[PDB]
Amino acid sequence: KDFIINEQIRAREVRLIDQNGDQLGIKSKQEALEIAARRNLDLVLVAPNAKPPVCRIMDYGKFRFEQQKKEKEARK
RNA sequence: CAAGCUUGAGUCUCGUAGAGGGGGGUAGAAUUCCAGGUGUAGCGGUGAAAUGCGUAGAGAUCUGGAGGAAUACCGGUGGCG
Repeated sequence: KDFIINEQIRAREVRLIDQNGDQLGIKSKQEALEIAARRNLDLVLVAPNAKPPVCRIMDYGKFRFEQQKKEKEARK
């Protein structure tokens, strides 16, 4: 569920996937953070144990809200 | 029982203070909501949290509008009944 995002990420390099599924390739964490920032989105570590770790560009708050919404609705 | 008397009690005149009552108008602050601009990943809450809300862009900021409810300061062993 919970993913670490943005500056919480410690990986030197990550494989980057953008908000639409475009495979941006291997990028330094710094460049990945720049791309996320220019798009006003978050850099989310979706696959911490992949080699190299996989990050997805997305709105973390919107993603998390929808996930919690889904869980709650299906149980009431 | 009858006549009175004016101090009790009323009536008259002119003023005073008051959130006293009833009706009708109207005002500026705020909350919530609606519509937009800027902005971007959090907001919110607690002892700590989680539920909740936010990338269908929240919260924060600026703008316009709707609506209801109550009237900060004045304000006080102040006032009225």
